[PDB]
Amino acid sequence: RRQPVTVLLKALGWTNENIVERFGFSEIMMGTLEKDTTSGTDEALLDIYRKLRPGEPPTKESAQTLLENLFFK
Amino acid sequence: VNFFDELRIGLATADDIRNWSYGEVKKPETINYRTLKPEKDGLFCEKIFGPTRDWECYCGKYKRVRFKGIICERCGVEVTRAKVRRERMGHIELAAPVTHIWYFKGVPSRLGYLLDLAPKDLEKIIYFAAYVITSVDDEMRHNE
Amino acid sequence: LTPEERLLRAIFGEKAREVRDTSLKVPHGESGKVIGIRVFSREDDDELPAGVNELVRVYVAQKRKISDGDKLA
Amino acid sequence: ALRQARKDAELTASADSVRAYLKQIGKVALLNAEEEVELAKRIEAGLYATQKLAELAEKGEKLPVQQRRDMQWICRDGDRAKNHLLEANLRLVVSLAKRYTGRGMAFLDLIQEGNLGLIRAVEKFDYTKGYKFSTYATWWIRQAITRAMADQARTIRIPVHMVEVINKLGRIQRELLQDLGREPTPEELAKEMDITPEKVLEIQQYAREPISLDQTIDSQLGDFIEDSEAVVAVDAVSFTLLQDQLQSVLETLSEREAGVVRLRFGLTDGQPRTLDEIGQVYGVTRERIRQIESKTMSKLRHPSRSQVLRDYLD
Amino acid sequence: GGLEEVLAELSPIEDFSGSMSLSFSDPRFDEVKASVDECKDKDMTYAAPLFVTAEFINNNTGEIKSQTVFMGD
Amino acid sequence: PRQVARYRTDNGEEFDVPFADDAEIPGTWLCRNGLEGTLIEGDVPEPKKVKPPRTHWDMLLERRSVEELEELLKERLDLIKAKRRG
Amino acid sequence: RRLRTVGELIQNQIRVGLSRMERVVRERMTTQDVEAITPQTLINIRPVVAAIKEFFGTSQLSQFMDQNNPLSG
Amino acid sequence: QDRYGEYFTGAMGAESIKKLIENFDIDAEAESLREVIRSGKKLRALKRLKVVAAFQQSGNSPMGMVLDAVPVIPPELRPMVQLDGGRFATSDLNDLYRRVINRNNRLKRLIDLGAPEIIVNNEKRMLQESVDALFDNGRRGRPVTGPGNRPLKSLSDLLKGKQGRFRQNLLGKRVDYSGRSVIVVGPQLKLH
Ligand SMILES: [Zn+2]
Repeated sequence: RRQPVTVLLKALGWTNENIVERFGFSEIMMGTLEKDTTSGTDEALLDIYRKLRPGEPPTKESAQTLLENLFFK
Repeated sequence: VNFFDELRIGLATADDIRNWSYGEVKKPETINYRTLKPEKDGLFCEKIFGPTRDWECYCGKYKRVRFKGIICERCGVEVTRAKVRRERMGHIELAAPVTHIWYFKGVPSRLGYLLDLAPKDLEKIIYFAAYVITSVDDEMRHNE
Repeated sequence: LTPEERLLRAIFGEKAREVRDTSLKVPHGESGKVIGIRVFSREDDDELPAGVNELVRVYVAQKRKISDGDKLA
Repeated sequence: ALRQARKDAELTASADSVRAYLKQIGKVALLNAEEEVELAKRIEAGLYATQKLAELAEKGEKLPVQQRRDMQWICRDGDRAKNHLLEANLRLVVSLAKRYTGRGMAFLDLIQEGNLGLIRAVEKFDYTKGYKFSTYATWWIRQAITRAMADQARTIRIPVHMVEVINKLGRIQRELLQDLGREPTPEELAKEMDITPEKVLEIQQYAREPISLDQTIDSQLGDFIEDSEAVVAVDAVSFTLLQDQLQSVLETLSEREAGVVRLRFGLTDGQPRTLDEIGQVYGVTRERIRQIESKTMSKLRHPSRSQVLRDYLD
Repeated sequence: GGLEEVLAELSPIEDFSGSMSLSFSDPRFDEVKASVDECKDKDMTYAAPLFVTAEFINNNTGEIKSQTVFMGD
Repeated sequence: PRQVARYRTDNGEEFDVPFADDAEIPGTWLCRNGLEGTLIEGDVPEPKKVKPPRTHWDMLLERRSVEELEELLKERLDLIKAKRRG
Repeated sequence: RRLRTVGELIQNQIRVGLSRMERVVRERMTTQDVEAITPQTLINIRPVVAAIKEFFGTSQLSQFMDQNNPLSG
Repeated sequence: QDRYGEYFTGAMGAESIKKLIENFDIDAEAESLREVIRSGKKLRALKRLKVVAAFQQSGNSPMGMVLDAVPVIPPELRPMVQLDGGRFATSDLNDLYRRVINRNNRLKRLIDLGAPEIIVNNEKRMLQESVDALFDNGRRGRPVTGPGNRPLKSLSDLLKGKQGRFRQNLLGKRVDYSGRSVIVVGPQLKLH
């Protein structure tokens, strides 16, 4: 529970300018992207990767490909 | 008789449980795999819970109703009706105490409200997730 | 055996058998004619699970007239 | 910020039982061959130092206070070395116990029983052979897990040697399945096993495992089992009417003939006596009673007495 | 076929070292074991055997050989 | 036809165990409190000759001669003695 | 909302049986001798056939054919 | 513990809880609660009083909330009997008891040898959950499951529910001298 909307793009590595193009129309997510904990692309990884599993402190490399393992795989 | 005014409830202290029990079950064994007998010092052990056959000791020295209220010296089984197996209780002597989980986990937590401890913190204590200070020496700490 | 019973065994001279009677008896409230039998012996090879020797199935049938209380629709 | 998240990860209680154990076992660094040899010598030194002081307790000879304080520190260090070696190889026990789950033993019980194997592994380990500790400890941990499963996991406990023959019976049965494409009948199983066919079924009968009385199939199975020792009303009432009839039949007879029959079968007393015991009460030889027993039996078989007792055959 | 698509999911089986692999293919079926009448009579399931091909390949070391496997009735 | 015997466990309790008057009084009995206890009056019929369990010292003696441990102890004891001397 | 058919329902159990088997094969290929083992060494189909046998019975989808008349069947 | 360890004492598990209950004043806690309830207006301190006052009025020591011994139910109420051709059926309590006795004895073996606290404490919590699963299974965490993921019946499961001792075998029962059948019209019958 308790998940933001815009953390996923930074989690996937999406560049910030791409969000404005797609989400710029009809506001919405742009306002959701305006309010966020952190804007760091790699920082969003460490924020979301720990939220789900928070046990056994997360590794840097293990958290990057974990989402590809959890979904893309 | 079926005429008694009241029936009272309460908590059973470790001594109350020991007085109920006719013996300690020392092994997690039910019945022998070959003879299918209630192996001794386990569950169903006739040494404590009573005999399987009416007025019969385990080894078969006393098979008749002449002698009752006696215990076979060899097999250690009391000679009496087999119905006692329904009413006779045992007990287990623990090597370390345990919470009842009815008072701890049941909301509101009885141990929680009793010791002014939070349930989240109380769970950490009894399941060995964190330590607790049982006693401090307030005087000696103050001197040094 | 008790003292009372086992007195009749002496007068009537019927030796108490080591075996106990466990038979197959038709239950309460039914009747009919035996249609067929199916028997699987262990002496004959057949096929049987561990512990079982002889397996017998009896098929009983009956002609049911329409009776008071039967359900029509 | 990763440091803060790292501290939060170390500090998590977790509801799961096996997790909290994985955290505490992963908090002690592993070892290399050199450290293992070091801990082994500390353990043996502390043990020998403890026994030397034990020889002094009976023999006295209080040693110099500096040597006596250092001897007891070696024992202090020896025990710390033993605890350190176990806490380091506590994870090997876990890595071996994973494969034995789903057999009827809980995961934690498999892990703890494996830890017991690790204790004896350290107690019996030898560092002079130059072999890694994991080499020798693997044997003791597996043996402790398997030996525990044979002595526990079965509701009706089976001895080790019987569990041994069953597993071989199963492996022989699974290979014969691969060879013949059909389930081997006991004759083929007894042949492969060097034992008689009538023995294998008995062994297969032991392999039966109990079922829970509380299984639901809505009302659960337990409600379908009728009490076998429960007293039936008709038979209990018939036994009383049968006692009433025997009294009247036995009442017509010689008072000394009736006494012989009562003592012979026990009746009132309940313990069937013998001819010699009945001979001391009536003051006659055991032969004279057999004559009395035969004459009263033919008088009992005679129809006037027995015509009423026909219904009581059973 | 439903079998072919599940075997495609299982193919191949690798040890995580990449040195060896286990491949499945070619599901094979033969005539049924007994007629349905004889099955309903003998209390035995009505089934036909299953055959497949399993190749064990290890070319890191000396190459292994194939075989014909029987999954069951 | 029943004579009663009493026993005392190691913690100080006491229990009455009825027996047959024609029977043989045992020396020790398993009591309902979980322990065992000695007979009330008749003292010490048998020692039972219980053998001690094997210890870490017994397992170490098989793999080491006394001199080997002795030599190793001197090597270990003089090591800490080197820190004392510094 | 789609209808899972008989063939597909059986497929899912075969998938579970094969997945339950690879755990044995993956654990077997590593620690079982070397180089000569081949599928004969360790391929245990017991979990595979168990998934089938355990499905046709005890499963809510597989039911005793209801036959009072040819219509009910 | 290294430094300052001689000025205090600490522990974990039910052992420490038993010690906190051993030194406890239900009066001092109540009297302090009675002046804190009104002076610090508090609602949570009032609800806590009911349990503190309950122990104060009766003569039962709060020590009863921790078990140094577990009673064993008679065998005939947890029966193990055979039905068809030798196969057996037994109650779930026997295995719930088995997990308790097994883990209790393994704890005795670890203590005599001496063991690192990691292994002993791990065994102690296992004993804690085994006794929990016995009394109430599934109340804390996942329930102890049998073959095919069937939760074992626990002592508490015997009383609760429509199938418990109350609504099943107490407030209603199956009786003798009774029967049933379909009903047809009795138009010629008298009202009685
Ligand atoms: Zn006896």
